[PDB]
Amino acid sequence: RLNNPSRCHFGIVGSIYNLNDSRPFSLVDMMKPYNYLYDAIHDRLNKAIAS
Amino acid sequence: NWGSILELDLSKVPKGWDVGKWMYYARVNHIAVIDSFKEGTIGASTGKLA
Repeated sequence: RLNNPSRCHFGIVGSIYNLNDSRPFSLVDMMKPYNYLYDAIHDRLNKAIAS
Repeated sequence: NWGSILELDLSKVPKGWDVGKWMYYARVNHIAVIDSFKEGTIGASTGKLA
C-alpha cells in the first residue's frame, strides 16, 4: 500500500461466513439435523416395508 | 400431555420367554406369539375363574 510499509499479505484471500466473530453456522449445518431425522424415519419406513 | 397409555398384561407371554426378548421380536416382526394354554389361564379355561 502507498502509505503503510507494513501492509502486506499473501496470495490467499477469502472470507468466513460467520456471525459476530464466531465459527460459521453454515447452510449444511442448519439442514443436517433434519437430514439425519429423515434418514432415521425412512429407516423405520423401509423396515416396515420389509415386514 | 403424554400419549395414550396401554395397560398390558403379560399372562400369555409363552413359557421360557423373557418379556424383553418377546417384546423385541414383537417390534421386529409386528407379530407376538402368545400361549393361550398357560398354567395361569387354567381357571378361566376350565371355568373356575371369571
